[PDB]
Amino acid sequence: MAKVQVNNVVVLDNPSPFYNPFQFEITFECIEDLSEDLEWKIIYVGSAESEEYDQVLDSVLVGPVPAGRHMFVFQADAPNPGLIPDADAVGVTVVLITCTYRGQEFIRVGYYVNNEYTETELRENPPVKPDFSKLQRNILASNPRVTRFHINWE
Amino acid sequence: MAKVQVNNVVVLDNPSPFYNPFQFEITFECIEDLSEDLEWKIIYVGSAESEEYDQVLDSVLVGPVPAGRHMFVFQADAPNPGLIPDADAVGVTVVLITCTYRGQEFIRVGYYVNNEYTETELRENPPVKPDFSKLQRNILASNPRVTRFHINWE
Amino acid sequence: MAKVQVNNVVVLDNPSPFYNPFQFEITFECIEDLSEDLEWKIIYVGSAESEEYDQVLDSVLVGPVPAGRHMFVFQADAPNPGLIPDADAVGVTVVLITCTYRGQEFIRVGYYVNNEYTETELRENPPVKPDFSKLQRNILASNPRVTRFHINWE
Amino acid sequence: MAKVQVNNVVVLDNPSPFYNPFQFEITFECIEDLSEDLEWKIIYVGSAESEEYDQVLDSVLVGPVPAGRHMFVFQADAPNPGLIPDADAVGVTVVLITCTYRGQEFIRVGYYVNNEYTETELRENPPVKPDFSKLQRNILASNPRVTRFHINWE
Amino acid sequence: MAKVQVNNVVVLDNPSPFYNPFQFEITFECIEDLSEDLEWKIIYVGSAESEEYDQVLDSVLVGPVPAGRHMFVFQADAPNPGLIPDADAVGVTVVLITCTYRGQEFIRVGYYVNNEYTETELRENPPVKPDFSKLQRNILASNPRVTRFHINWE
Amino acid sequence: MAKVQVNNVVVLDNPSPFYNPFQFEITFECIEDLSEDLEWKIIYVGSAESEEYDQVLDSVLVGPVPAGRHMFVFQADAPNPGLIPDADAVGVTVVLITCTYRGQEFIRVGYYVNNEYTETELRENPPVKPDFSKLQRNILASNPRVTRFHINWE
Amino acid sequence: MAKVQVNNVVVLDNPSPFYNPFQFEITFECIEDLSEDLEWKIIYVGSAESEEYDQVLDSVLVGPVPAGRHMFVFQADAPNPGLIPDADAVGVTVVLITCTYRGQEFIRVGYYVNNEYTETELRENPPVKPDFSKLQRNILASNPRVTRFHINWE
Amino acid sequence: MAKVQVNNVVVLDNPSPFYNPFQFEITFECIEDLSEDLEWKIIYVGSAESEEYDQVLDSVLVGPVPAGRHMFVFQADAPNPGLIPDADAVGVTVVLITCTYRGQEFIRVGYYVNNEYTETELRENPPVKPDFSKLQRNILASNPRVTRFHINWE
Amino acid sequence: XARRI
Amino acid sequence: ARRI
Amino acid sequence: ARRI
Amino acid sequence: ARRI
Repeated sequence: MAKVQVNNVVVLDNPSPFYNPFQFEITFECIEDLSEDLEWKIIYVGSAESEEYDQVLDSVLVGPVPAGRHMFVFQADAPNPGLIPDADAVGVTVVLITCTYRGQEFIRVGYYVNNEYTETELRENPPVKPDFSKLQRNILASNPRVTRFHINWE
Repeated sequence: MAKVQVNNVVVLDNPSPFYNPFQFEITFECIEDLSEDLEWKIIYVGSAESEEYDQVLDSVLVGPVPAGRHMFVFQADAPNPGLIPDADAVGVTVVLITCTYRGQEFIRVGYYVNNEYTETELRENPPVKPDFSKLQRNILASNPRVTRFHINWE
Repeated sequence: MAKVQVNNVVVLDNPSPFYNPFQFEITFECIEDLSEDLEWKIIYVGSAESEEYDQVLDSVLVGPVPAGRHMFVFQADAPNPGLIPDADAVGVTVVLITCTYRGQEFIRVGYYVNNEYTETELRENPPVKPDFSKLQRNILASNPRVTRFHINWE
Repeated sequence: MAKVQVNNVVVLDNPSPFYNPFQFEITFECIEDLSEDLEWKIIYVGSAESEEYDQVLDSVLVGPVPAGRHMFVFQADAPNPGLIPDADAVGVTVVLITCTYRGQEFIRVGYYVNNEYTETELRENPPVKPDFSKLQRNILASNPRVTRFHINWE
Repeated sequence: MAKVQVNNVVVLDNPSPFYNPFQFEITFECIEDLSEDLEWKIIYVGSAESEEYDQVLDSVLVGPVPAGRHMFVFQADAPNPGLIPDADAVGVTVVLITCTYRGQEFIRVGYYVNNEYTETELRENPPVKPDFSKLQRNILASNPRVTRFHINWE
Repeated sequence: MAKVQVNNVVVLDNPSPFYNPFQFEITFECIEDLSEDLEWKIIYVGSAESEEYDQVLDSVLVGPVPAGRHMFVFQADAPNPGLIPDADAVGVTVVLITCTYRGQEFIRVGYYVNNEYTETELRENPPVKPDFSKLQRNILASNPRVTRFHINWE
Repeated sequence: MAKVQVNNVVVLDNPSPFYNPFQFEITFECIEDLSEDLEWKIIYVGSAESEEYDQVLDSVLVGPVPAGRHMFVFQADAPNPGLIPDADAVGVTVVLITCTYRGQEFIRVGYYVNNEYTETELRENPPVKPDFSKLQRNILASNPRVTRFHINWE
Repeated sequence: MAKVQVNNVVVLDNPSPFYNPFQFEITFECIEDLSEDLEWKIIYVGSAESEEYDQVLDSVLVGPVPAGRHMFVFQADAPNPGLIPDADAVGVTVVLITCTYRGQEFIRVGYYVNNEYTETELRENPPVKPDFSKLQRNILASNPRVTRFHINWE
Repeated sequence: XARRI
Repeated sequence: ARRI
Repeated sequence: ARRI
Repeated sequence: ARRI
């Protein structure tokens, strides 16, 4: 019934400096040939307080999709620090990978992302304004949250 | 920010015979007047092993929605036993209440549902073919799982 | 003074085949917390000429009731045609909704129910023995008769 | 399937001064011998605004009851004017008669009661504080409202 | 220091049959010449329960108004019985005389009106449907209620 | 048929020095969206002897009014002692809160106001000329008089 | 677990002459009935150099608080210039609004307050000794600083 | 002017294993001899989400207090991990030192406390259930937040 | 406390 | 009696 | 001291 | 926006 199943998502280059682009190796199986495109997105939840600070880091179109197993590395540039509220810069946030068929999102893979300083004097005495060039992004890859949605597949 | 907030869901007529319709008294708030409709759904997980056996028991359109607090009883007929695999009929399964705005699901309230026989004879020696007319549905209402999703509200 | 007030009763699935269960969406509100039950009943007047052919289609217990507005769908199976005298089967009869608190009925919502044939052949030449499988129940929902009773509230 | 049927209620001494006791000639029938007692009550709705100004003028026990027709005169003293709000003293109110069997009320006979001054001087210029010694109680006997209730007769 | 002062209102033709028009001899003083008109109204409070049954029996424009004392008889046809709820037909109700200057009401003279049957056969045993052709309207002229309002007199 | 209903009025900062402004927290309900404004007024009855010494302490326009419950604090400066006759300065007087829709006042909430000296010396031997700077205004908030008027809500 | 939540603080009469009393319309919500009092205070930071020049302009007791939304205007007299060091008189200072429950402050709303001369002569050539009768107080109301404190709510 | 002034607070034994008691060397001055006692408290904010997970680690009474400088080490046992929600166990939380006089808190010294794993393996891949025996508490002593409150000192 | 007729 |  |  |  669900013409697309996501088999695996591997978090590549992790942990890494905050400014490094996100890299996810995605494997997915396609039950039948797809008449339309799959739209993949990487969204960064910049502020836990509001949804207005969520940043779509990249949106990729993959199609047409023949039946079978496919694999691709979804890469997206790091979020704009200019849009990240200071209070939500250092600590645990969320990164999402969402796939969409015919304008309907059918799967959302969420990961907790822990942004922390690596230097001892920064960890003990952090700056008032976060230094994003000294922050290390650590996606907690061993614990993703997968959510599937019921969509109209013809 | 989010325009809709679900305040409360009360599970009515519970426990009940398997064949009784589901009844949920839903209270929700609207920050501002809504231009579109909110689409409410009750989905029954007929088989934990496979998504193809999920049954949308009912889908309701609520709109236009003025700003303020609203309440209604969402009722949906019991799932079709003809679509429930025998192995998944007796025991714990899941029922979901989801709400969508502009084709995006923003809330999902899940409950574990325990379908068990009430007669001692059947509880000790259950039939190979499940007797749906002798099963009691008990929604575990004291412990719902509420999941909110980041959606585009404008 | 009165602890319970019935705000609205909505007749659902109307008109419907005779054999369809009765469905009423009830909204009531509670002045104070009731750590006590309210007993709702649907009573069908099978034969107008005698009280012995009245059928309590269902009796529901609602409690404890916290203070505030509550809403629910009272559903009750159709009356047993085996207990309906032929002369009182086709035509206008009465359906009742009555709420009891502490053994005292405090409200009674009555509706005229017109059960008529839908086929031209039967409407012109009705059978001597009523055909309940060909009758249509049209509850006259736009004109309920609400009666309140002075009870003893504690 | 009721064991008691109230055949008639005759309002005696009517109209009368407000302070005259209520007198009702109740005639009833008893299908079979009764094991318990019939509890009669005359309640006066003092204030339409609130049920807390209702006065049970008297409660009478009639028993044991052999099968057959019975007749009795129920006397109950006039209501306490000290508990009648001034605004509800002159004009139309309600008096109720209720029979109960085994703690369950099965019948209630209501009558509109019109309290009015008799003198032209008082009818044109009524006092600020109602003069109960100059008020005539007129129970509108030609139009009672009889309400029967479904009780457990065993 | 308002421009208009109502000196007296005399209730003419009183008591009278219900169907007789209302007649009020209205005398008022005018401090200075009035630039706009005085809008007089006779309103009959048909139902005490609701303002929707108030009947404006007549609306008169009096203008231009020179400074000085003026006198006129405001006559308005009896209220339409077709708009008077049966429960509020026999007994005490209210008639109002209101003056308005530049769309602002500045005075309101209220009178209790007692509608009663003149024969003591109907007085003791009134009909279920009120007979307006057998009713006598008695305006309680000896006790008006005058209310003045603060308005913008330019 | 009334579009506005005043639910509550809470007297704030009470008792207080005579010169303190009046504060009332008003709560009101609105059935529909209001086309026109609600005009609130606080009037002080400076002299019982004459309506000419009534002082409109403040007039507020509230609009547009959307359907629903609203709340606000109506504050108005203390009355001008220069307009208060000496004989009416010390003792009980009246303060009113009035709402008007389309030039018609529909509600008036009146309160008795007791102005008394606080010092023992002045309480025993009051001055010939009232000392407003030594007077304490005590609004008798536990007993308001609400008066509703029949107005044209179109 | 906090019983009180401050929803809004509106700075009224702003800007104003230095000597005008402070006016703040405070809206707050109360989760449950409080059988105790809230103690509101307005403190003026007269000298940044020392906390000894802070002036408690007023202390108000609000109680008991029934559960729900409440609104009031906190008015407090302007600070004593005699206690404001000359160097700290003209320019930016701080005004605080604080609520206390059972002797524990749980909220503090701070505002920057800019006191400036309005006359061109004084703005270019300010006096050595500040002229408080020529100073205008401008509370920078569009940017309050709200600070909540962890307190024992029982 | 306030009778007690806290001069310094020195965080002792820091960083330390989570389970080590808190040690603070407090230095304070007394302007005048104190009639009552100074109540010192150490509170641990276990959950940022709620005030119900705050743990008062210790409450000490210090008295009588003579005028002059005093110094003491306030020691309190580590918080109970059994009351710390898993989500709030690893990362930055708050510890407070609050002095009271006659039931009024006059000072509050807050410190950010960073609880972190010491092993790189756990830092990069933390367990779903926090291991408190592998956590290190690091009070960020170089940046306290001092808050003074205006209290009544007789 | 219901008298008896 | 059924319980809602 | 003052009570609203 | 981008196509893989």
